[PDB]
Amino acid sequence: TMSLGAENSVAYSNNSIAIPTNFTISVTTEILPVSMTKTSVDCTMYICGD
Amino acid sequence: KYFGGFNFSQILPDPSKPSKRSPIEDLLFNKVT
Ligand SMILES: *[C@@H]1O[C@H](CO)[C@@H](O)[C@H](O)[C@H]1NC(C)=O
Ligand SMILES: *[C@@H]1O[C@H](CO)[C@@H](O)[C@H](O)[C@H]1NC(C)=O
Ligand SMILES: *[C@@H]1O[C@H](CO)[C@@H](O)[C@H](O)[C@H]1NC(C)=O
Repeated sequence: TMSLGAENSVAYSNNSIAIPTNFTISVTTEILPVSMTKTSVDCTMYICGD
Repeated sequence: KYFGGFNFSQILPDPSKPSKRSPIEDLLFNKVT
């Protein structure tokens, strides 16, 4: 059975808060298609050539 | 489950039922077939 990730139970109370004390710069990558291969088909040479 | 006064019982999953789904999810799954 595939796992859905880790299991973390964050503590919730009416008086406690979590403040971050440091930070990090994350350079992620995202790939996105823009164009494709333009294809021109010849009708006669494909249906019956020569 | 005391979040200041907001009652999320209708959206939180119910562990008593065998299918751990919210009370709204039960109606959402019992009306679309
Ligand atoms: C936080 O909520 C719990 C549950 O109602 C309560 O027992 C406790 O006294 C509350 N604490 C504060 C700081 O209000
Ligand atoms: C913050 O993290 C960096 C490593 O990413 C560390 O060199 C630096 O000492 C940390 N600073 C603090 C505020 O703890
Ligand atoms: C949450 O709402 C349900 C339905 O109205 C109710 O039975 C339940 O007592 C409520 N719980 C709280 C924490 O008030």
